[PDB]
Amino acid sequence: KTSFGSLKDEDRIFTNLYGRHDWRLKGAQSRGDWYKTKEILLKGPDWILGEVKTSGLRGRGGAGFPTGLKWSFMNKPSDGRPKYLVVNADEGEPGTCKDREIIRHDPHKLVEGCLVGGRAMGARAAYIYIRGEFYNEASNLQVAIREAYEAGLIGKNACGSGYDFDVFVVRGAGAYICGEETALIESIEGKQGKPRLKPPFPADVGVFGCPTTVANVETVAVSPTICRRGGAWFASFGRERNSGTKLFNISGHVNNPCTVEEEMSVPLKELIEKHAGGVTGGWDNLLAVIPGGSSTPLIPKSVCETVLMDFDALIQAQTGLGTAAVIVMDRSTDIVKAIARLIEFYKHESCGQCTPCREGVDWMNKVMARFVRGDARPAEIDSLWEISKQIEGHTICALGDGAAWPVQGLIRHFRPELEERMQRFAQQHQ
Amino acid sequence: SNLIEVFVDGQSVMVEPGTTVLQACEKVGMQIPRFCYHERLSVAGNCRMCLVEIEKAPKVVAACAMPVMKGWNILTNSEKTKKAREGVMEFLLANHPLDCPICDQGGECDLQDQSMMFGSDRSRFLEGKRAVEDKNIGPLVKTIMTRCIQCTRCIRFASEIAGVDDLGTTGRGNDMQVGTYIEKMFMSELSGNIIDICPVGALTSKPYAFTARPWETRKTESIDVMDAVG
Amino acid sequence: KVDDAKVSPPKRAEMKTSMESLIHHFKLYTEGYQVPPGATYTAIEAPKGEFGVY
Amino acid sequence: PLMGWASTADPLSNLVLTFSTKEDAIAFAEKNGWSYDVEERKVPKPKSKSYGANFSWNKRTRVSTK
Amino acid sequence: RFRGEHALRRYPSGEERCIACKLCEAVCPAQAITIEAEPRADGSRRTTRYDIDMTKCIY
Amino acid sequence: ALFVHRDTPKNNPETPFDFTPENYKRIEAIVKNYPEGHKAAAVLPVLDLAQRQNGWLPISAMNKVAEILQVPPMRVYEVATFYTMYNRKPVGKYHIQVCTTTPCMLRNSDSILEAIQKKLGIKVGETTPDKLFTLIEVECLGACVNAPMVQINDNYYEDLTPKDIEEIIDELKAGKIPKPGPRSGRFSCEPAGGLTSLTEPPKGPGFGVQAG
Amino acid sequence: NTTYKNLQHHDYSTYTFLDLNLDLSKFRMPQPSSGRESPRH
Ligand SMILES: Cc1cc2nc3c(=O)[nH]c(=O)nc-3n(C[C@H](O)[C@H](O)[C@H](O)COP(=O)(O)O)c2cc1C
Ligand code: SF4
Ligand code: SF4
Ligand code: SF4
Ligand code: SF4
Ligand code: FES
Ligand code: FES
Repeated sequence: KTSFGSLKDEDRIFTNLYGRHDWRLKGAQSRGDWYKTKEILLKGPDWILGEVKTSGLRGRGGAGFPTGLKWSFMNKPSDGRPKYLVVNADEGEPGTCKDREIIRHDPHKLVEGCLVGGRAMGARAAYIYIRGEFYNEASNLQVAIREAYEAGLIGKNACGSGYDFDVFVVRGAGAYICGEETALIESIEGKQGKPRLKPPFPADVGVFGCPTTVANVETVAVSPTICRRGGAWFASFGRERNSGTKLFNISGHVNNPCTVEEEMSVPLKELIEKHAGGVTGGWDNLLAVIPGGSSTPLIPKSVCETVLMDFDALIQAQTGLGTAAVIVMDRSTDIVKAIARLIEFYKHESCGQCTPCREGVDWMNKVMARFVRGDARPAEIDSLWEISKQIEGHTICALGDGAAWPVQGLIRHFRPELEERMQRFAQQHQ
Repeated sequence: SNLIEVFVDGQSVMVEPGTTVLQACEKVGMQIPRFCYHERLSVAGNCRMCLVEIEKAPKVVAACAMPVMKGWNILTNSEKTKKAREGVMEFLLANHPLDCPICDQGGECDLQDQSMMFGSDRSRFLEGKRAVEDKNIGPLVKTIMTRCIQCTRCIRFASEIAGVDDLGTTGRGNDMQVGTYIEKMFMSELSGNIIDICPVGALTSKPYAFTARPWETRKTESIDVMDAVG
Repeated sequence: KVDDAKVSPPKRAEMKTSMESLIHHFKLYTEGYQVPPGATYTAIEAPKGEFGVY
Repeated sequence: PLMGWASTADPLSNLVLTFSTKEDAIAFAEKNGWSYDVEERKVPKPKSKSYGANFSWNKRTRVSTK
Repeated sequence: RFRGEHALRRYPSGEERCIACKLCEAVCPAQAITIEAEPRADGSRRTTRYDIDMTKCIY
Repeated sequence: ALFVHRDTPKNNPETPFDFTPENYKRIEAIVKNYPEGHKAAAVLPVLDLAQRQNGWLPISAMNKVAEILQVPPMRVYEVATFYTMYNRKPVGKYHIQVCTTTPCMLRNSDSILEAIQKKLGIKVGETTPDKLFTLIEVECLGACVNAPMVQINDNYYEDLTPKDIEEIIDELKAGKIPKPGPRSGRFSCEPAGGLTSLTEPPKGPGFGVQAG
Repeated sequence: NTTYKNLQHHDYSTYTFLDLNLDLSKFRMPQPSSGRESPRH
């Protein structure tokens, strides 16, 4: 053990991070794709599954379930219906910025990872569902899979197998909940964006009824190095409850915000200042922190001074852990204004199957608007705490839940500034 | 021989495998309230009233489309069951405006009965109460889609028994019309059978529309004529 | 009065403003609030005497 | 003919008696001495319909809209 | 707060304030209220016949 | 946003709209990707093709898609209502989509909005007083590490500021396209400061691998 | 080496995506059916 340290090189996943060295089939071959790969093909998917479940892999995408258990669901006995790997290439959750860089640099890593996943479970085909907002790099992915097509290396006779595995690309038609786990599936099907209930599972009934699995693109992109590298080398990165290098990115408000690859456990202040400029106006000039993304409550200063960047420790800090909007925001403007914009976002993009997210996001938007104007009474704001307690756990999907968390965190930490806002509005009305 | 144990408030009863929890709970007598499940239809997931707590669990499942696992023990009358119902019922009465005098299912709503028997005594939320321009369907069905609760029950009846595919959910967020996008006359057979199905006073009969009220009438057993079924 | 709208009608302001008050008003006057089953007996000292109702 | 009211010569046309069984219904009906018509308690059909079975692969049970 | 005469009102320079929603018969104890409600020509809902029996009304 | 059709001729079928047998070859590709028996998944890419074949899609486009793909049109109308590429009302040729919700407002999209506002003239959501500069602002796209950004039809403009605003306005008035590249320094998503990231040209395939 | 290796994508017209998957439709395993071609026949 150590005390979890930070990252040194060769613990990094791939080169060509930021507009750098290469992109071609020969660039990917010179960087390491398609190497010792048929010897992994002709070995056995139980070996791959044992390596996944031994490597301590945490499911990226804001779900927290380890991937090997989901893929152990995926080992249904063989029937007359194929099994599919769906690659969830959307970038929802404003802040995430995630696989736009992956598709901009190394699509052949995605080729390797979908090969690993479909070979891991008796699957037959893969479906890259990309965000429709990504047209140019979507056709970059097209040219790259064309390079793999004319490589004679994917599809029929992948390295010399009698086991073919094709990928098809479906673009987004422009939505947000297609990022989520099953409205994805019914947007593939031709129906409009509508999620599904739980007891028919994706591992049970998925794309048109065939069992399948939705996988995050980070987990897919890190999956071939699980095969071609040593046993649970990826597990030696953090704790033994969670493991792995995570793509910690600062969106938002620092000096020159950008993206870095790091290990699991990093001190947060050193993550901020040592990797994207620094906090503007001084470290004490901040207002607050959000980890996780657009669907994770805020964290104030004194909490995260001691609490560094860990899944379970942020659960202990009463939030979740997600990606790439691990940002501070400034004491200049108001997080009340920012969260009001966040609730306007959740209102303008959410479907309306479940009545609670619909009606609750309506009330919470109007009540945040009256907060920005300072209009209401404090009984209303604790009733807003009450309704946000009444939403979390009543939906199909989790977008209403992701609406419910930030207002709870704001009511926890920034109560008296809201009080002073309402007080000066009472003065101006007075 | 192929039955499953459940406990409704502890009481054991035996289940044919593959049914829903709601069917077993209305087998023993507990009329768990509902807004989109319908026995003569397929099952959507939009009612949200069907929530019920089951023990040894962190969260509350829907009882509408839950297959019966082995050895249930349901809390049909717990704290958070009634709290979840009070939640959902407080949500529904926001964007359903004050037309309960001028309704046509005024005696026979479902928001009425289930909000008296499950909901909240006082309400909240002054503003809001969005409005929708009423569409047209045909001169047999009067259509006020302000009172609609978007419960997706007319649609399943259309796309199963009618199959005509005229009704559609259009929009997102709050704004989600149940209607015909192109103002095409839904005038076919069984178009009169949709009005006993829309559980609020959104869809209603056109000639009957503003004449009487269910309490003043009385029922009488009778036989259909003019057709071979009766 | 009591603050239990499922027994008494609401006051007229909350009736004409909000929704649940209107629904409770309407079906409270039509349907009549449900009463749980059972028998009871009571009496007061009316100035005649033990005025009882069963 | 003066107000347009429903008037009738029918004293017993406002009756209903709530029971719990059929044997005591027949027993009381003949105990007071009149003829009578008995009907059926037509129970609903026992069904078992589910969400995933509505979302099959080959079967026509396919809602095409949700 | 005396109880008198049984008049129908109307809006301020407007239509009949009644709607024929039958509540007054639904709670009239002596049932002196008789309501029959056709909708009028212009689509809005209205009456035909709204009757009180002053013989029957218990005020 | 006025989702009843309200027929309004220059619409109201028959509206002139037709395809090419080469576009039929595209349709052959689309229903050859999807497995047989579940044809109704092609409504989304065929309506995508319809938008890239004619700028804003009319109702006759969707009716023709229903005529080809042998389904009644109401499901096609549903999918056209749900999604956010398909500006059903007639817009201009170019189309400004100022992506701004949380980090963009935080990094002065208000100056960006007001700069576009006072140089193009028109307000949010309005049409330009010609064609081909119809302005709206939209939700996040995915470059939250960047500045407030501008999406035009199938093209990005990232890392903006009011001088970049003046550039993009005057140069889309110059007919041609400028580059979609990240403007005003840091030519991709790049740490342009201390740069403690990876500094080694790549290892090659033949390093330490396992189970061979 | 700090060179922007991208902007090979600089030359995309409106038809490149559909036409790329069109031009790359061959060597295809035929996406197997299931009985009917639709809900109906
Ligand atoms: C609000 C919300 C937004 C989501 N956005 C995305 C997204 O942009 N990309 C994505 O891959 N999954 C998204 N998801 C789905 C989950 O992250 C899902 O777990 C993921 O696709 C696969 O995770 P796994 O690798 O652990 O299986 C979203 C889910 C929710 C609730
Ligand atoms: S919570 Fe809202 S967005 Fe999510 S499935 Fe339910 S209705 Fe749709
Ligand atoms: S349908 Fe609406 S207007 Fe009619 S009684 Fe019910 S809640 Fe009132
Ligand atoms: S119109 Fe009626 S049946 Fe249809 S969704 Fe609305 S409330 Fe339900
Ligand atoms: S029917 Fe009776 S209660 Fe209703 S509006 Fe008319 S007078 Fe009032
Ligand atoms: S029955 Fe309405 S959702 Fe379960
Ligand atoms: S909000 Fe504009 S980039 Fe995400």
